[PDB]
Amino acid sequence: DEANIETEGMVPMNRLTDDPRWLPAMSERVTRMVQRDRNHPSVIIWSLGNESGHGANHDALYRWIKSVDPSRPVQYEGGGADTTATDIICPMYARVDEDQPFPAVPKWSIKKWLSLPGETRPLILCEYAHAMGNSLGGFAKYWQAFRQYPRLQGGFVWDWVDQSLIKYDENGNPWSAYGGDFGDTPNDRQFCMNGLVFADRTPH
Amino acid sequence: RRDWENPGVTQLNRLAAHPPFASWRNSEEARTDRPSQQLRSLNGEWRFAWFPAPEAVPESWLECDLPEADTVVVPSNWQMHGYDAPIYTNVTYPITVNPPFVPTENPTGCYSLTFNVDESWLQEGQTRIIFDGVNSAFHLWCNGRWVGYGQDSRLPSEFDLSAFLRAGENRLAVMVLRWSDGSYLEDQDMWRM
Amino acid sequence: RRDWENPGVTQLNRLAAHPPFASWRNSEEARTDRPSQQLRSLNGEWRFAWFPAPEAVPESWLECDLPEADTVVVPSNWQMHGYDAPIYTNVTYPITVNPPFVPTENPTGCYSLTFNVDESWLQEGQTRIIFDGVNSAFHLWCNGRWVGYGQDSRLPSEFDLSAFLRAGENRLAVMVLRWSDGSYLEDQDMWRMSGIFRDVSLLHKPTTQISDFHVATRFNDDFSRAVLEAEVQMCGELRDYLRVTVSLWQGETQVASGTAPFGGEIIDERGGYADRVTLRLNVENPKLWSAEIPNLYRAVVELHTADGTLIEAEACDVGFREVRIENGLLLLNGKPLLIRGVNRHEHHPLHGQVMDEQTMVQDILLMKQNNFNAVRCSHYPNHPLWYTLCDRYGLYVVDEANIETEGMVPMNRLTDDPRWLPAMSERVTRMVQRDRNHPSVIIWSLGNESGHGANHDALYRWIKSVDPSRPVQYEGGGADTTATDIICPMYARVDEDQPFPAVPKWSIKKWLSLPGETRPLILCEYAHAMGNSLGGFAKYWQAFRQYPRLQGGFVWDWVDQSLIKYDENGNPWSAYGGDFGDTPNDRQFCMNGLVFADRTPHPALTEAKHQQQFFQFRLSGQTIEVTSEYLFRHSDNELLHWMVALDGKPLASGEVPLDVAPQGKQLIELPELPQPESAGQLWLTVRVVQPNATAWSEAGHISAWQQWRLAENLSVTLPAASHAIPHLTTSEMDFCIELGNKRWQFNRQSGFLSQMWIGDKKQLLTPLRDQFTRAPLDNDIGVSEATRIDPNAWVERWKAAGHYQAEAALLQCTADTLADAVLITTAHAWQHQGKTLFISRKTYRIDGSGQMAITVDVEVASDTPHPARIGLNCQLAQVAERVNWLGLGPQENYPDRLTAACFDRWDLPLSDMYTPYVFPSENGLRCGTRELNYGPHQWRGDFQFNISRYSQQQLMETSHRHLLHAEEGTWLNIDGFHMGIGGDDSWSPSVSAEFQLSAGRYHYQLVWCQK
Ligand SMILES: OC[C@H]1O[C@@H](O)[C@H](O)[C@@H](O)[C@H]1O
Ligand SMILES: OC[C@H]1O[C@@H](O)[C@H](O)[C@@H](O)[C@H]1O
Ligand SMILES: OC[C@H]1O[C@@H](O)[C@H](O)[C@@H](O)[C@H]1O
Ligand SMILES: [Mg+2]
Ligand SMILES: [Mg+2]
Ligand SMILES: [Mg+2]
Ligand SMILES: [Mg+2]
Ligand SMILES: [Mg+2]
Ligand code: NA
Ligand code: NA
Ligand code: NA
Ligand code: NA
Repeated sequence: DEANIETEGMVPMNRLTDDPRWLPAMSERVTRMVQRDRNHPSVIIWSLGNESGHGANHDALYRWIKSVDPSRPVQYEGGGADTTATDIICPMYARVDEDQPFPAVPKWSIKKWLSLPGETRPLILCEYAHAMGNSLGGFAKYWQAFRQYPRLQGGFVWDWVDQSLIKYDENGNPWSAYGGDFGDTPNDRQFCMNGLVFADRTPH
Repeated sequence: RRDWENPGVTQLNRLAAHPPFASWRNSEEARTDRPSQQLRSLNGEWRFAWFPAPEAVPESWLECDLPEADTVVVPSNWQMHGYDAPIYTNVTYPITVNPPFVPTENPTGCYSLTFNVDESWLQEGQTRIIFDGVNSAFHLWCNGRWVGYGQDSRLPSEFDLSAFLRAGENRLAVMVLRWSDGSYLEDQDMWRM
Repeated sequence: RRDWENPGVTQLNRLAAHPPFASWRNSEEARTDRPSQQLRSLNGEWRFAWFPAPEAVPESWLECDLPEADTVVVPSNWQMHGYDAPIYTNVTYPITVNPPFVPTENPTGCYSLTFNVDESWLQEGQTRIIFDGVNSAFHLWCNGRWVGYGQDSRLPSEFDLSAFLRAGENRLAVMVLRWSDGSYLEDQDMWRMSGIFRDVSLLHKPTTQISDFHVATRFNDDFSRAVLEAEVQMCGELRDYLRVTVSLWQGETQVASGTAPFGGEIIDERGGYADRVTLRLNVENPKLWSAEIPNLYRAVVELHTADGTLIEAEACDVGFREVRIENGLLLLNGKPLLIRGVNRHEHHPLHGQVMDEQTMVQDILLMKQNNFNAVRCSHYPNHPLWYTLCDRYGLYVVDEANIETEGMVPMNRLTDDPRWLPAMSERVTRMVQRDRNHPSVIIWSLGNESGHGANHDALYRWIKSVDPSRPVQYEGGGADTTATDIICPMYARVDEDQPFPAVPKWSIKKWLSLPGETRPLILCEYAHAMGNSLGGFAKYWQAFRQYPRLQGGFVWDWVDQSLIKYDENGNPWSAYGGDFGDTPNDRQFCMNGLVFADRTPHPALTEAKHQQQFFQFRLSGQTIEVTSEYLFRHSDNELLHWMVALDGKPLASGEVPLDVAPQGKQLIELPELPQPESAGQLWLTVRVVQPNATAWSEAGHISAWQQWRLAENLSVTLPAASHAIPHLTTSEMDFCIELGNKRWQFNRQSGFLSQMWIGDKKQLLTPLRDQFTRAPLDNDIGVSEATRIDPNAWVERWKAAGHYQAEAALLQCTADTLADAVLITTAHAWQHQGKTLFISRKTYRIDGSGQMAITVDVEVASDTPHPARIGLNCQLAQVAERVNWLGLGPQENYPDRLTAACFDRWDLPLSDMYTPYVFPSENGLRCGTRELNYGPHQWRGDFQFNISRYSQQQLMETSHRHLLHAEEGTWLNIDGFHMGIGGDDSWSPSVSAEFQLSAGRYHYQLVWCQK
C-alpha cells in the first residue's frame, strides 16, 4: 500500500519532501492511508510514495508508521533505495550482475548490493523488467538469482496493463491511443504503455 | 481566498480517516457482510458543466442548476467525456513548476446532484457524505450552503451533512479543480485527468 | 473564516524560518557584529485598543487610527498595562477544553503603528517585517490591505511587505487574539498573558539574497583538527557570476576561508540544488567551546559576484564543540558532562513576559556565580538575544519547542492525533531552523508535559535527520520513551521509587540499570525550589558524582513568577495566583524560584552554589587534597584560602595558589597548625577564590568552600561555684526564684515559666512553652486547598492528628531546694480528643551564678504523625538590632539543607533572621547552634532557632509577606529537633525518613542567662 506522493518533476527530486513547509501535506497522504487500510491482511508492506528523492519528511513519516503500526515493514526507493527511510532495499531497475554507478543514487547489481559493507536488509525490487512493448528479455536471469540468493526475495514487474486510451476514427472504429494522441503537449510518446497485457487485458 | 494554492490547507471540515464503515444496525448483516441500509450510493447520473477557471463559475450554480449543464455518469473523468483533453506526461509536470501556484486557467468541473433524504435520517444520528476520489481538489456545497474542502485524489474525503440536509429534495454542488497545490505531490507517470 | 480555530491553519503568507539575519552590506560590519542599516527596529510607542472579541473590531481601524485608542509601549503584555487580567493556572487550561474551539469572548488586542520607510528601501530588494513574539495568534494589515496570519507565541513570524509599503508614512494594523487553537499547545504552568511581547523589526534584503545557512564542525578523535562545513542557500536570480565566500575569523585573524559558486553536489536522479553551495574550511588546533571556556570564532557568509562585488553578508558566532552520546554517556568534546543546570522562564516582575538584555545578563551572571553551567528553556524557544548571551558567557542550553498540553486527558490526546501533527511540526521545525547555529544549544527538546504520542516520534526522527549534531530529549510518556536519547525524568527521587502506573518515577540510580536500558540520565526538572525548599539537594549531587551515567539535571526553577501590584498608598508588593481576579487560579504555585522576581537570592540558592562546586576537597591529617571537576580549563584564576578557628576565634590562616589540571588533583600541606589550648572545637575552613575579575564575576569572587572539624577539647574544669544562693518563694499559684537582681516566676497553674525580671523590667510577653508544630511550608502543604483537602500532605496529617490544637494538660509541677539552687520540675501531656500526643518532662535549675538550666525530655506517640519540631518558644519583650550566635550560618539553614552553612560566630541585624518568602511560613531557622545572643539574653546548648517579629501563628494565618505586621517584642523558637523541609517535589510528602522526628523519645538541654 503506497501513499499518494510523487514529485519526480522537482529539481532536485527532494526539493519538496525535504522542505518542512510541505511536511503537513505529505503527512496526511501517509497517515490517512494507514488509518484507512491498516486492517486489511493483504496489505503486508507500507510504501511512502514514489520518485521523490529523500527528504527529512520521509524519515519523519517513516518513523510515524513504525510507531503507529509495528505489524508491517515500511519501504521507499527514493534517494537510492537503501536510505534510512526504508526497511527493505527496494531499488527499481537495478540489474542482476551489472552495476550502474550513478552518482549519489547508484544502482548496484542486486547481488552485490546485499553484501555491501554493513548492509543487512532484504532486497526486493519495487520495479524491474520494464515490460514496454517487445520486452522482458533477461527476465529469467532475475529469477535465477532470486532463487539462489536467500536475501534476494523477488520484486514487482513494471507493469501490469498498458495505459492506452480508446479513440475513434471518422468511421467510428476504436483504436489504442497514447501520448499526444489527444492534442496533449508536451507529451511523452508511448511511455505510458509498459504492461504485460493490453489495455483490454489481452496478454502480451 | 484560494485554498488550492496553499499546501498549508489540504482540507476544510473533512472528517477523520478510518477503516471501511457501513453502520449495520443488525449484527447478522455485519457478520455476513451483506448490504447496509445505512449506506446509500450516490452513483449515477449527475449534472456537469465545464469551466476554464473557478472564477468563471456563476453564483446561480450554487443554488440553481445550470440549464447549459449536461447529465453525465459519476464516477468518471471528464476528459473521458470529451470536455477537455487528458494529458500524458512522464516526469515533467503537466503545469508550470512554481510551488505552490497553479495556472490561472484551471479547468474546473462543476458537478451537481439533486437527490432526497429519508426523513428518518434527519430525525436522529449523523448523516455524512463520502467522496472516495476527487482529482485533484474540490469545494462542496449542500443546498447553496458551503460545507468544506478537500485534497489528495486517491483517498476518500468525508463531510458531515447532518445540518445541511432537509427531508426530501436536496442538492449537492461540487466544484472540482483539475490543478491544485496538491498536484505537486501527484506527479506520477500516467495520464493526467 | 475563523483561522484561530483551525489547527490546520497556523500561518498565512508567513516567510520561512531561518538563522538570525541582518543583511549587512559591508563585510567588516558583519565580522564585528556591528549594527546593520538594513535592520530597523519598530519598537517604541504604538497605538492600542482592547476589545472583547475580534467581531467587535470596527472596520475603520484597518485604515484609520481609532481616537479611543491609547499610546503604549511595544513590546509588552496588555495585561501588564491593565487592559484585562493576567491569569495564573497550572495544568487546567485557562479556557474550556474543546479543541479546536476557543471562547466567543476572545480578548482581542488592536495594535497599530504609523512609521515611514526610506524611499531607497522601496526602489529595490525585499522589505519584510519581523514579529519575534505575538501571544497567541494574530492578523496583519499594512496600509489597510491584509498581509497574513501567524501562530506560536514563542517564535518569530515574518512577512514580506515590499508590495504594501509606500515611500513615507505607512500604517500597520495588528489584530492580536489572546486565545486560539494554538493555545491548546501552549498550556505551560505560568501566567497566561498576550499581545506583542517581543521586538518588531524591519529587515531589507537584496532581491538576490542569502536565504539560509547551516554551520557544522566535525573533529578528529583528539580534536586536533576540525572541518567547518557551511551549507548556504540563496534566492532570486541565479547567475554564474554569483559566489559565496565563507571566512572564519579568530579575533582580527582570518584562520580560514573558502569561496565557490552555487551548485551543490548531486543528491539524487534529478541532480542537485543549483541554488545552494557548501563550503568546507580546515582548522588546525581549534579553540574548543564549552561553558568552562566559551571560545568563539566569527563565521561570515558573503553573497557576491566573481568580480569581487559584495551583494550582502550574513554572519554568526561559531563555537567548535562536539556533542555526542557514546557508550551511555553524554560527551562534550569527548569528555562526560555533569549538568549543573536550572529551568528558566522568561519572567519580569514588572514587564510580564517581555525580556530585555539587562535582565538576561543579570540572570546569567547570577547563574554562573552560583556554579550553574546549563539552562533549560522551559518550555518554549527563548528570545533570540538569550542564545547569543549563553554562547558568549558560556552556558549549555536545552532548546525546547513550544508544546505543552498537560491539560488534555489523557495527556497525549493531541500529540498522538495525526490531525495535530502539522501544528506541532511547525513548533519543532521552526525552532531548529532558527537556533540550529548557536553553539550553546547542545540538546533539542520536543516540548513539555504532553504525554507520548506518535507525533513526538515523528518529530523526534525529523530532528535526528536534519541535525545529527545534537541529541534530542523529551520527558513525556515516562521519561524513557522512544522519543528521547536521554532518560530525562522530572522529580524522580534518588533512592526512592514512585511506582506510578504507566509512567513511574524510578530511583534515578535504579533507573540506569533497568534491564536493557543504556542511556545517560539527566533530570529535566528536580529539586522543586518552591519557598523554603531544596532539602535533600545534597543527596542528588552525592549521587551525580558517584554514578558515571547520572549526569546531572535542571533545578526547578530560576525565578519566582510573581507580579507587582500596588495598594491604595501606591506601594509595590509581590502578587500571585488569584491576586488579579484571575480564576480559576493555582494559588502560589507560580513561585518556585531560587531567587525572587527581582533577582534577590533565596536562601536555597546558596546551598545550590555549594553542592555544585567544581572543586572537591578531602582532608588527611595535615594534607588537603583538591580535585578538579572541570573537564577543560586549568585552575588558572584561583587560589585556596584556609583558616583555623577555635569556636569562632581565628588562630591561623594562609593561602596557597591552585594549580589543578581538569580532572586532576593537588595536595596542599598545611603548616604545623596552631596547637589549641582552651576548651573548644577547632574548625579548618577552606575557600577557593578567584583573584581576577571575569566577565561574570567580581574580583575576589568565591567559587567554593569546605569545613572540617579538626581537634576537640571537652571542658573538664567545671565552673567555680559562686557563694550566692537563690531564694524560693511559694504561693499557691506560683513558684518564684530570686537571686540578686534576677527574678523567676513559674505559674503553678500552667507549669511554664510565666515571667522573668531583670530589675523592674519584664522579660516575657508570652509564657515559655513547648511547641511541636510550625507555620506550614509550601512543601508541608503540597496541593491541599481550602475546599479540596489532600489527606496525605504533612499539614493535613498534622491538622487531622490535632497537633495544631493540642491542650497542654499539667501532670506535675514541683519545686525543691538544693545545696545551691532551686529546682522546678514540670511534666505536661498534650492531647486531643483523649489521645495523648506528646509528653514533656522538664527540670529548671537556677543556681548561684544566676543561670537557668532547662532540661527537656519529650515523648511522642508512635502512632501520631511525626512532629514538625520539638522545642520551646516564647515572645520576648525586647527588640534588639542584632543577633549573634555560634553555629551554622550565616544564612537560613535546615536539617536537610545545611551543607552550605558554616560553623562560626555570626552577627546580623534582626531582620536578616527572617526570610521574606512571598508566601509566609516557618523560616530563618539556623541549626547546630551552641550559643545564641539577643539583647541581654544568651542561650547555650546544641539547638536550632529562628528569631523574628512574627509568631508562628501569624505566619500560618498570613498569605502574603506584605500583610505581615511586626508584633510586640521578639518571638524566639528554640528547637532541640526540627523536621526536614524536603522538596524533591512540592505536591506530595517529600521529606526523607532520616529527617523525620520519629525517634519517639527526644532530649535536649538549654542554659538561659544574662550576658
Ligand atoms: O514508465 C516508466 C516508469 O519509470 C519508473 O521509474 C516510475 O517509477 C514509473 O512510475 C514509470 O514512470
Ligand atoms: O511546578 C510544576 C512544574 O511541573 C513540571 O512537570 C512542569 O514541567 C513545569 O513547567 C511546572 O508546571
Ligand atoms: O507537573 C507534575 C505535577 O505538578 C504539580 O504542580 C501538579 O499539581 C500535579 O497535578 C502535576 O501536574
Ligand atoms: Mg491547498
Ligand atoms: Mg515517474
Ligand atoms: Mg488556527
Ligand atoms: Mg505544567
Ligand atoms: Mg557536602
Ligand atoms: Na508508465
Ligand atoms: Na555522574
Ligand atoms: Na510551578
Ligand atoms: Na591561580
